[PDB]
Amino acid sequence: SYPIFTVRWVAVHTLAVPTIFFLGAIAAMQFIQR
Amino acid sequence: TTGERPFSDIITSVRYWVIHSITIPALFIAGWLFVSTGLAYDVFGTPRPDSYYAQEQRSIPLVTDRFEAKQQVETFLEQLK
Amino acid sequence: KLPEAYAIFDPLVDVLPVIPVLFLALAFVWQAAVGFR
Amino acid sequence: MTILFQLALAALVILSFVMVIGVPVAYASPQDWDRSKQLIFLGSGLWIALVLVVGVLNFFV
Amino acid sequence: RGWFDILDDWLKRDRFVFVGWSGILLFPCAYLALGGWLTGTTFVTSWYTHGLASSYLEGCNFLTVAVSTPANSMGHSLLLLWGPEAQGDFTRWCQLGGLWTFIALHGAFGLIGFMLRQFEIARLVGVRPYNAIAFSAPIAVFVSVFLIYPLGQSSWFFAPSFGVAAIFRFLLFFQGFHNWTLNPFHMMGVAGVLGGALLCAIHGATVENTLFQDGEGASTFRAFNPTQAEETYSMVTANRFWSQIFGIAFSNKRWLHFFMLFVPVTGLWMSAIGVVGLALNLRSYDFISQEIRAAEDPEFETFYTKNLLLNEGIRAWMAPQDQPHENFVFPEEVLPRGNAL
Amino acid sequence: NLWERFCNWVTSTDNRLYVGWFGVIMIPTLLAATICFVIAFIAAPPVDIDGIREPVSGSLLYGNNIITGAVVPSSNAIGLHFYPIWEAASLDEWLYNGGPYQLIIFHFLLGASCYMGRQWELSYRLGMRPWICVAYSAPLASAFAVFLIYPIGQGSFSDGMPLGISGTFNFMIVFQAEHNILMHPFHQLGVAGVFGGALFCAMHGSLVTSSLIRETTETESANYGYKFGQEEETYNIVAAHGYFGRLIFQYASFNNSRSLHFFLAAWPVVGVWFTALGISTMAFNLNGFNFNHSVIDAKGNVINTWADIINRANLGMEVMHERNAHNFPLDLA
Amino acid sequence: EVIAQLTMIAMIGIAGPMIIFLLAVRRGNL
Amino acid sequence: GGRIPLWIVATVAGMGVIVIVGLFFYGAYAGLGSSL
Amino acid sequence: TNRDQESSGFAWWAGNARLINLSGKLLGAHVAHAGLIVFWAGAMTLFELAHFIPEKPMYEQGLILIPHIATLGWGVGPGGEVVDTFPFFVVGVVHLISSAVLGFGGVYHAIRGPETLEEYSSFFGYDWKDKNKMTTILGFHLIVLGIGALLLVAKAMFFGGLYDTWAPGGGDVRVITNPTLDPRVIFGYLLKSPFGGEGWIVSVNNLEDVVGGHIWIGLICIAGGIWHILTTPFGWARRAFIWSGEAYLSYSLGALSMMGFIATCFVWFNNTVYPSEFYGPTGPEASQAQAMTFLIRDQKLGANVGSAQGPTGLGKYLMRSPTGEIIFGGETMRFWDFRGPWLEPLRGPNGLDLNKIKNDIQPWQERRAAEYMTHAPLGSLNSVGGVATEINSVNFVSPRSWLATSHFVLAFFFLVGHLWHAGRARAAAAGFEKGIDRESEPVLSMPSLD
Ligand code: CLA
Ligand code: CLA
Ligand code: CLA
Ligand code: CLA
Ligand code: CLA
Ligand SMILES: CC1=C(/C=C/C(C)=C/C=C/C(C)=C/C=C/C=C(C)/C=C/C=C(C)/C=C/C2=C(C)CCCC2(C)C)C(C)(C)CCC1
Ligand SMILES: CC1=C(/C=C/C(C)=C/C=C/C(C)=C/C=C/C=C(C)/C=C/C=C(C)/C=C/C2=C(C)CCCC2(C)C)C(C)(C)CCC1
Ligand SMILES: CC1=C(/C=C/C(C)=C/C=C/C(C)=C/C=C/C=C(C)/C=C/C=C(C)/C=C/C2=C(C)CCCC2(C)C)C(C)(C)CCC1
Ligand SMILES: CC1=C(/C=C/C(C)=C/C=C/C(C)=C/C=C/C=C(C)/C=C/C=C(C)/C=C/C2=C(C)CCCC2(C)C)C(C)(C)CCC1
Ligand code: OEX
Ligand SMILES: [Cl-]
Ligand SMILES: [Cl-]
Ligand SMILES: [Fe+2]
Repeated sequence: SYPIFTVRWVAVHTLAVPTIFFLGAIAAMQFIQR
Repeated sequence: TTGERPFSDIITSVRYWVIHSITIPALFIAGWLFVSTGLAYDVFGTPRPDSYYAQEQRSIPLVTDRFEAKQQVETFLEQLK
Repeated sequence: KLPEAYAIFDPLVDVLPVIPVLFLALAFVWQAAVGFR
Repeated sequence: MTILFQLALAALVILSFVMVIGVPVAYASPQDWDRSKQLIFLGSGLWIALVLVVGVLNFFV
Repeated sequence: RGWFDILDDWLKRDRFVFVGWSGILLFPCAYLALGGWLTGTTFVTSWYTHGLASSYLEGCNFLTVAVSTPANSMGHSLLLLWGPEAQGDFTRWCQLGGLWTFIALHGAFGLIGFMLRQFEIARLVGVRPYNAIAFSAPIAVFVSVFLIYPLGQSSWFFAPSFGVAAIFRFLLFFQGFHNWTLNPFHMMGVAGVLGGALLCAIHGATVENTLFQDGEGASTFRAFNPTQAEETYSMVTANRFWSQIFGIAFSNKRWLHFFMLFVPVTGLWMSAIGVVGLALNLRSYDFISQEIRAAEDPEFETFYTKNLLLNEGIRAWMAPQDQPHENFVFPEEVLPRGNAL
Repeated sequence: NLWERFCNWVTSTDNRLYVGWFGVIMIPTLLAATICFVIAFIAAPPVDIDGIREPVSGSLLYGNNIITGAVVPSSNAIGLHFYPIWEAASLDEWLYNGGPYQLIIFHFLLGASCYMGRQWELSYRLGMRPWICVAYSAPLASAFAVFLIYPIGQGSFSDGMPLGISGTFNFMIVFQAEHNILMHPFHQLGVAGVFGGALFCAMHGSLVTSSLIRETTETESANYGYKFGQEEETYNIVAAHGYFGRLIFQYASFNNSRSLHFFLAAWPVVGVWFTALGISTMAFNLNGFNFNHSVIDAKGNVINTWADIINRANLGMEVMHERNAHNFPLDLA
Repeated sequence: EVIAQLTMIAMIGIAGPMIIFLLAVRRGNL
Repeated sequence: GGRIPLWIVATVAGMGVIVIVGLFFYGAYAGLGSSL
Repeated sequence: TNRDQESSGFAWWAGNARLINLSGKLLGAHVAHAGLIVFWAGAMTLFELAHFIPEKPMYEQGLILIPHIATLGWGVGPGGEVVDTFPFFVVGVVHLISSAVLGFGGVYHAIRGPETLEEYSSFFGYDWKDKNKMTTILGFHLIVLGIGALLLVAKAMFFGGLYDTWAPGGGDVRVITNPTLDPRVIFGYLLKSPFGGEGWIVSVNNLEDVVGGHIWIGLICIAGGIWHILTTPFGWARRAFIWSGEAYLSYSLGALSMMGFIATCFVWFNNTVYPSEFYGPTGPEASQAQAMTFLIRDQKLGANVGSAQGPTGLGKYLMRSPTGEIIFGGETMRFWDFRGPWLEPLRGPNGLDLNKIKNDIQPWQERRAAEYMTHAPLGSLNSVGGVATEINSVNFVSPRSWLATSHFVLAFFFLVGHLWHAGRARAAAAGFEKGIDRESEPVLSMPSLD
């Protein structure tokens, strides 16, 4: 019925995949001690 | 109304969460390990908390030449700061 | 500090004041369950 | 009676959690309401008693 | 049909996200500028360009992170990754402020792509292109502030760094060194921005408080239908209300909405002109007559002279650390300060 | 009945400017404040604002221009004391100590509150919905914050905003020095409110102008395609919604005009509400975020941030502001 | 430690939506 | 299609956002950038 | 049910407006909300006690509820020193249990009890437009508030007293035996100017006046409650007000906004019912303390503080107020109306006495001045003590700052809510709250203004 991989899929994932990666990175940064 | 499955229909499907309960934690863990292993410091050249200064130095490693700026940064890094 | 016989309930007390805010949030959750009718 | 006082206060906390979950569920579900009515009464009485017990056991602890 | 026509047909298909011909310029450049800012504020330091920590990795928060400008010794270098300064070293490129020029150039071409997108969609749906004309004002602001202003100055260093506290530094720098509040072009910009906010609030409230009763629900949002032919609110009642409250009122809806276009766009354009003047240090810093009088008479005081003393304080106290390339060593006894404190 | 006739005249909707009872208070106070402001802005003698016998010249006749002129706030020796004309021994003493500022600001605040009430009153008389006054409450709260609430918190009407352009700039700079208003989230919400208000004003104007229905020629102005009181819509909201929904994406675009205009009302009003509350809460010295020396390396050396550069600028303003008025190390108010 | 406070706040913040979920599951007056 | 209710999805996503931003404020008080 | 927009006319974001003509559910909403208030009181008290360090001053520990209990004379001794933390615990615990009871009642009336109370009872069922019933309920609540004021009086007079920061020898818990029942003194506070040096009811500076005013307030509230139970609104009252639920809400919102502004000014300026031992110094108190501190320091170094001339020509330490009183110099000349127990022993008939300043400054006054100078109510949003330019070392924001800022925000928003509901009640009573009728637009029936 509905196609799976579209332009909208590409835009959504190009925004969302680095967002989750960066969120994990900053969450790890919260436990860094000097 | 443009030819795609509505976002509400997608994110309420079981198959979406079957995929994404794997993919989303994998990306989160990948970012966490990118920071915690110290790969971010090496990739982006960000000083570690023990790496802003040399032990007795209080001067700031500021680049002063345009075409030797890379060499100046490498000299500053080689100064054990 | 609290009286010592209540000492083991110290963490629970530490999360007690934020309970009213959750109530506000709970309203929206309820309104999400009925579809904001 | 410090272990007794801690046990009574823990029972009060657990029963408060149970009633906080269950009283709105019992009130908003009519289908079994008669049965839940008795439990609510019992819970309320027990909760009141536990409060009184803890208060008295506050001064001997 | 030819390959150009087939590609055009694919590019102009109705999607969730319209692409268009302008998309080829817009989406890469805009995505790269946003990703560069997030990457810089998350990972990249300013230690070698400014002597500042400016990333989450260094412990800064959202207000204090920034992608800082390159060092002053870099001049107005484009600072390409393959350029003679970085020489293809991505790490050194990040350390030398190449991410700033990356973000600035990709943001400029993304803004160009967005105005081209406005033009293309306006042509496609058959509407007049006044949204692109209105968007010319933020483009003028970006070009004047982030491109024209550092080009007038010594280097990219004195451009705004892409960050919250860095932009606050930019504001305070312009106060201390340029007296930017005293500039009449900035005054016209402030007038345009605050008048646009006033017009937005007052027009929204006026429409919402002169609505026709087109339903029996207390919440009046339901009563509007998108394809109806009638006005949803009373222009006559609104006109009489503002005529009796304020003295004057709009009586032409088209003129009202053009005015709503006109005020903030004109304000932003005037402020961009003033920023070009400051790019050449052509400031509205002083009034010569009051300067001469205050010099020849130590009892003449205005708020303008007090502001000049404040600017002297800003310059002297922020110059050694805001401009580390000058190697300013100001001893304690040369610092201007009032009594006590 | 004479009183009934006076009540009919006051509440009449046929007056060219509506009076109302809020108007019977509003008109004398605003006239007094306006007349006193014009007279003081042109011809007032210098005013000892700091209370340190160093008078500040603010009027045009004493060497100012339009930009530098101001009605200078009352003396710091007065503080929060009520200083009408009859409390002064003479008009020369009243003018020396900054009495016109108190007269103008008190009359203006009373008149502007009654302006809000008058907006409600006319909306009620015309059968309108009543919340235009709620929208006007945001600039009114801002005026109350800078003219009354900040003097109350700081303890002197000398710390209120001067009635002039350069005096306003002085107020801004000293406020940043003492409170770090830029780092305060309420002021950031206010900047979001005014920037968004200008943005959405230009956006709504450009979208409505873009979708104007052709009723003229290229010879005549497009504004003549609209007639005052016409029932038909002068622009096609469907076309504008299609354009804006293709510009960003469809569900980011308002198709309800009432929802759109409520958003236009709500965004800058809430933002300005928050920035007025910011000025009041900094009047009670709850200042902006302090991140000075927050970033510390392994040894303990301070690693400066942009907040520290802001702190250097704030230190410059702090040490230079009111350069003769301080005798003690801490500027406690 | 901190884990005790986190456990308590997790239990309370699930106790709310647990009430909502239980009412939706048994078709309550919700 | 609609097997998992959308209100559960919204509640869980919002709670995750709340947890993440609370972690960010805790890290504002601990470790790097805490002034200690 | 009226639990949707189609049946009620209100969307979900105005869903509580669906409770207007539903007395039982509205009662449930009110009782559950009262449970929320009591819950915050108890839980916040227990939270503050759990982190309370009794050897540190209360104003350094971010406490706003423990100072309220301490002001009532519970748990404190001379000088504000905590002698027993058990009363704070009792207040918190009893509030938490009572909040559980009130939450039970609110939930019951909100989701289980009858939706309208009119069928079940004529005493509890009400119509908003029944003026007599509304005045009856108002009278009941006035009697309750009067009993609360007399409860404060009873605590002050018969149950241990109140903390008196003005007590001889130092602040201590004192029983008020002679309250000021003179209506000239009591109602002279209401006629006082709100401006500098007068300060209206915020300027009450002794507990005798506080207890006498509360005796008057309790008696007046009880009398007015009986008056409203026994009477009906008069014709001028019936013609002057809108009689509907939203109208009564708007009246209460205006009253609460006014009370919020009054409480803001009260916590910022008054140091009698908000003692500086518990809440920290006021801004005027801290500025006067700084001037006093450096006066002491330079006088110990040998300076003649009466003759020392500042940079502007005014007295560096001592100057004259606009009415001639000898006051502290510098910027703190704005705060010369400040009165505090640590400063009053040096004040003579003409202001600060030079001879007492030279000879009578005791070490406890110096300690108080230094402490109040270094704990000025100045701080950042992320609780950094000092001016905006200070560095991150001191974790301190005064409770006076927190209370004043929060209640100014709340008072302003409640003024906004009063405006909203007053306009809406007027429009709904007049019948155009949903918009202009197209067929009967009033402006179209009006002559032009040209
Ligand atoms: C279409 C979108 C677009 C646009 C307009 C730009 C534009 C720009 N990028 Mg960019 N970029 C893009 C997409 C885009 N980028 C993408 C998708 C990526 C990810 C891979 C990057 C990654 C990237 C990096 C990493 C950098 C840039 C940089 C730049 C800037 C300088 C580039 C330059 O001088 O090369 C100019 C090159 C051309 C104009 C191409 C010429 C094409 C014509 C037809 C000639 C071709 C001749 C012939 C066919 C081949 C010659 C071969 C031989 C003779 C040598 C410029 C503003 C630099 C920068 O920001 O500096 C601070 C930089 O370092 N970009
Ligand atoms: C102080 C906050 C507060 C309070 C007391 C209420 C109270 C009420 N609202 Mg309401 N509301 C609020 C905030 C609040 N609201 C907010 C913030 C919004 C915006 C999202 C709304 C939106 C809203 C709408 C749209 C509607 C209401 C309605 C109602 C009434 C009926 C509730 C019902 O049938 O739900 C049934 C729901 C449930 C049974 C789910 C469980 C809820 C229970 C009560 C949770 C209890 C939790 C607690 C821990 C239990 C402790 C027990 C322990 C003490 C023993 C009720 C009196 C309705 C109304 O007007 O009725 C005509 C209605 O249609 N509200
Ligand atoms: C005791 C005070 C009181 C009472 C009983 C009411 C009662 C009512 N108001 Mg009202 N109001 C009040 C104060 C009050 N108001 C104040 C102070 C304001 C000014 C801000 C308003 C502004 C206002 C408006 C603009 C409207 C109402 C409306 C209504 C009606 C429906 C409300 C509803 O369902 O809310 C549902 C509740 C919500 C949607 C939740 C709102 C969430 C708030 C805004 C954010 C709170 C932030 C929190 C404090 C801190 C952050 C928390 C964190 C989780 C982020 C109801 C009769 C509506 C009406 O006219 O109906 C006839 C309406 O349109 N009120
Ligand atoms: C403002 C609060 C308030 C109000 C107006 C009502 C009103 C009502 N309740 Mg209700 N209730 C409340 C709070 C309230 N309740 C609380 C807190 C609870 C939890 C325990 C309940 C639990 C409850 C139940 C379980 C039932 C009612 C019922 C009723 C109805 C008849 C009650 C009757 O005849 O009483 C007659 C009078 C008395 C029994 C005397 C009570 C004396 C009290 C204890 C004196 C307390 C002292 C002081 C006044 C209170 C101060 C408290 C303050 C400090 C917080 C009536 C509409 C009944 C109903 O609706 O049936 C259909 C019903 O079954 N209520
Ligand atoms: C919560 C408290 C409360 C509330 C809501 C009411 C409500 C009401 N009372 Mg009332 N009353 C109360 C307590 C209360 N009473 C108490 C405690 C007493 C005993 C002293 C009385 C004695 C009383 C009498 C004797 C009468 C009322 C009347 C009324 C009705 C008309 C109100 C009116 O027009 O006044 C609005 C106020 C005015 C019209 C006065 C003029 C307004 C001036 C200009 C305002 C000046 C104050 C200003 C804001 C400055 C503030 C500071 C200043 C005090 C120094 C109304 C139902 C009347 C009625 O109908 O009786 C059944 C009536 O004749 N009351
Ligand atoms: C005292 C005590 C207690 C009590 C408690 C309580 C009382 C509780 C309650 C609680 C509650 C009451 C809770 C709640 C919670 C909630 C939550 C957690 C929610 C959240 C939310 C969110 C997240 C949202 C989301 C959304 C939606 C849904 C829609 C729209 C969008 C959004 C996203 C916004 C107990 C018993 C323990 C015991 C001991 C002590
Ligand atoms: C530079 C560079 C590059 C690029 C890259 C990219 C493109 C990236 C991306 C990146 C990204 C794309 C990232 C993302 C991120 C994100 C984040 C990190 C987020 C966060 C968030 C949060 C935290 C949230 C918040 C919020 C808000 C905003 C409001 C509301 C509330 C809240 C809180 C929710 C390339 C390779 C090309 C080349 C070389 C160079
Ligand atoms: C209607 C409604 C609503 C509301 C509700 C409410 C508002 C309720 C309330 C509720 C409440 C208001 C509750 C309360 C509860 C409480 C409790 C349940 C408590 C308990 C307690 C305890 C258990 C104690 C304990 C202890 C002690 C003894 C001491 C030591 C410490 C401790 C804590 C351990 C909403 C919004 C959702 C929406 C829908 C509907
Ligand atoms: C000394 C003392 C005291 C006491 C106090 C008192 C005794 C008080 C009372 C007070 C009072 C006794 C108050 C009253 C007030 C009033 C008011 C606030 C009013 C209002 C009004 C109104 C609102 C009206 C309006 C109107 C108009 C204007 C016109 C026509 C229409 C109407 C009706 C709307 C105390 C406790 C603090 C303690 C300390 C000391
Ligand atoms: O007067 Mn106008 O500004 Ca408020 O801080 Mn203190 O006082 Mn004076 O110095 Mn900074
Ligand atoms: Cl100044
Ligand atoms: Cl001073
Ligand atoms: Fe419009």
